[PDB]
Amino acid sequence: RLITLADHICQIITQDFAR
Amino acid sequence: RLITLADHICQIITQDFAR
Amino acid sequence: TPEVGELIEKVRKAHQETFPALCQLGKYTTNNSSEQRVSLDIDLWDKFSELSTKCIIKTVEFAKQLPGFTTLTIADQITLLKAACLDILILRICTRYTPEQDTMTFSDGLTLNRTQMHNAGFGPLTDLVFAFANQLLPLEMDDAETGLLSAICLICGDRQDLEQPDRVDMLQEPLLEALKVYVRKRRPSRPHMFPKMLMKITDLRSISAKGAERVITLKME
Amino acid sequence: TPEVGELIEKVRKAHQETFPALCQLGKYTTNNSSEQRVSLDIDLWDKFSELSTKCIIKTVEFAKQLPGFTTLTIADQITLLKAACLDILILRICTRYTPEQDTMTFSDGLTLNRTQMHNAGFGPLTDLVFAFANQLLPLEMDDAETGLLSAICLICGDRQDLEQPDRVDMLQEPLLEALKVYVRKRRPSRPHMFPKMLMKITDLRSISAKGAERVITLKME
Ligand SMILES: CC1(C)CC=C(C#Cc2ccccc2)c2cc(/C=C/c3ccc(C(=O)O)cc3)ccc21
Ligand SMILES: CC1(C)CC=C(C#Cc2ccccc2)c2cc(/C=C/c3ccc(C(=O)O)cc3)ccc21
Repeated sequence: RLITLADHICQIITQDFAR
Repeated sequence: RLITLADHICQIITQDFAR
Repeated sequence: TPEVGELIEKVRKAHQETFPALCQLGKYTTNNSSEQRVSLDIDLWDKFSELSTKCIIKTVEFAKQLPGFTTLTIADQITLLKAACLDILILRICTRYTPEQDTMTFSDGLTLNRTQMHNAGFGPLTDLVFAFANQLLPLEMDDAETGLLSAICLICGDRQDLEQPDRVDMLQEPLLEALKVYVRKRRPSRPHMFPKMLMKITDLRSISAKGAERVITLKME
Repeated sequence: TPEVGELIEKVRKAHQETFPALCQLGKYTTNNSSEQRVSLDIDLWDKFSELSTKCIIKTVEFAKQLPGFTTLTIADQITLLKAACLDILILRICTRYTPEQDTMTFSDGLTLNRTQMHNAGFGPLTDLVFAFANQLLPLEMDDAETGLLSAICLICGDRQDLEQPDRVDMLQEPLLEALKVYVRKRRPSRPHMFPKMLMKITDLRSISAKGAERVITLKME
């Protein structure tokens, strides 16, 4: 699958803050 | 790991004839 | 002609039993890595690697079914297969080209567009392979002709390092006669079809010569 | 200075507990994909992705340990971390550069040369990152300075889309004084070291701006 590195980083961070 | 396509092809064929 | 009929039948069957027809497959697609060309997609390359490996084994199996092939030394059999296998892979995938969708279909039904084929492993050779696929279309080749052309490409007495190059030449002669007669009978209206088909091996070689030299990445393995 | 002393302590500790020192690690090497530069090695990319993801999580952890960071809205916390994470990843890996072997070391000890770093995921930015690593060496930065620099990069009130930019500016102020005082007290003979350290954030930005827009390949889960 393809993703920009910026969007991937954003996903990792957002998921980490998820409750 | 890196390998030329030719060497990989040779490996697949040689192993298939193994007995 | 009966000896020729027998040979065509054997070669058609050899091809058919080692390579499903597009109509025999359940075509399925994917949205994975369709957006743009990239150097490699790891999911598509994993699948492409797996499928190519299987097709190499099926091409080996195809060779074993050709009359006389297994009477050659194992060394000569490996030598012939090393030299022609990629050329046969290229022809095989190109016979599963669908012009309306600009796709190729693998032997499990996996159907990928041009960008996906690029990202699966065609890379800088994508447009060259697709040009070849498109150039095959006017030939309207059937299974017997694809199988015979494959056999002719493989059973080549001019390969480097053959122990018994004379015996290889002997096996090729009837395949050439077989294709010539079959093509003539099939389309008596189109007399240059035989040499046109044969010359496609040159085009396969232009591609495979570039492909063979490519440094690829694999799991260790 | 008592409150400045305790801020430096909190930031040094935050860095150390989220980023092992090179001397604290068991360095180990591999012969995998060292022969030449290629577009990607799948095994090295797998490890590199895994280690990079872990380091992003460790950098989030680092941020949470910075005084006042968790008092910002979750929106602003994520906004700052999105903007600075890659910059901090670049600084982090460059602090594990060993000039004598031209290697970088990840947080599990994995130690890769320049060609391996290229094939692991640096790609066309490899020489840029390595130049930056080399330009760091004359600075002789310690944990406190690396951590304060990371903190200054992260806690930036000029990031677009912040809900409370004033509050972010408020948090940055003491970190700047902290670094200024610390650098001055650490090497009084070298008065331009403070601005030279700060300006490395610009170099980080040149690399991260290019890196962030790269289309990468990942497994479909
Ligand atoms: C020369 C080029 C562009 C470069 C590289 C290739 C490769 C490779 C590889 C990678 C890993 C292991 C072995 C080989 C490659 C492969 C093929 C045809 C493949 C094939 C796959 C599946 C089926 C099937 O399922 O019916 C039929 C044909 C055509 C052109 C290439
Ligand atoms: C900008 C560039 C060249 C392009 C792309 C990158 C990437 C990536 C990615 C891939 C998958 C998931 C998330 C991010 C990337 C990463 C880093 C630093 C990485 C890092 C790894 C481990 C540790 C550790 O273990 O201590 C420390 C630092 C530097 C430059 C890049």
